[PDB]
Amino acid sequence: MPLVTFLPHEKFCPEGLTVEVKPGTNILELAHDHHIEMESACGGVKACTTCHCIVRKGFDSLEEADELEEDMLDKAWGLEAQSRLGCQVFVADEDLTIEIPKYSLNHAA
Amino acid sequence: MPLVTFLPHEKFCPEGLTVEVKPGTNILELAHDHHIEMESACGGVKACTTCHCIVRKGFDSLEEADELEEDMLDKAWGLEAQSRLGCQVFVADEDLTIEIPKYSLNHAA
Ligand code: FES
Ligand code: FES
Ligand SMILES: [Cl-]
Ligand SMILES: [Cl-]
Ligand code: NA
Ligand code: NA
Repeated sequence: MPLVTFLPHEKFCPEGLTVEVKPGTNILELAHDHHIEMESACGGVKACTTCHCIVRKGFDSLEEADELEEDMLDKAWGLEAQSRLGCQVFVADEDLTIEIPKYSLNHAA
Repeated sequence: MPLVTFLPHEKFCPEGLTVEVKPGTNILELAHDHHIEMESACGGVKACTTCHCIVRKGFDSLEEADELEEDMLDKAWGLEAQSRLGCQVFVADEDLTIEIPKYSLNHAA
């Protein structure tokens, strides 16, 4: 059973979180299940950047981002080679380590 | 009568805004009066960074930031010499030009 690790984040998960999950688990859904309140402005349909995360371990196990996701990621703060939209990340067969970025696009409540 | 200029921002004010205002006008209040929906998470009491702005013209006309404001600004994305918390900016006797930052601390809705 793959482990997902959320790295510590001052706002969303100060102590971090490590959890065993089934293959096919959605990262955004998992975060919300554990009250890691990652924003999901567009409702998880690859139309914002608020669920931006960086998959620092296990990125290469994941299904490749589609064009819609890649186009949104081009707009994100702090884009990296392992950036993903959290709403589109589904755990496969390997452990993942997820960093939630410190910064994001400034937007209205 | 001083002019306040908000520089164009993709999310908050795509075309920018220039308005004549009375001395003593609060920048956050003014922005909201013109549906420039700058976030004000703490309710305008110098306890967050969501109203962060950069006063690119007229900064030196303003009352100096107090210690509470300076301590919050130390936490803001993209801190500059002319950074202020918008909720604490009151127009004095000179025109102001205000830039709303592109990025901010990533936080929950
Ligand atoms: S919640 Fe908008 S792209 Fe993920
Ligand atoms: S609204 Fe929180 S410091 Fe200005
Ligand atoms: Cl972003
Ligand atoms: Cl900020
Ligand atoms: Na904001
Ligand atoms: Na956010």
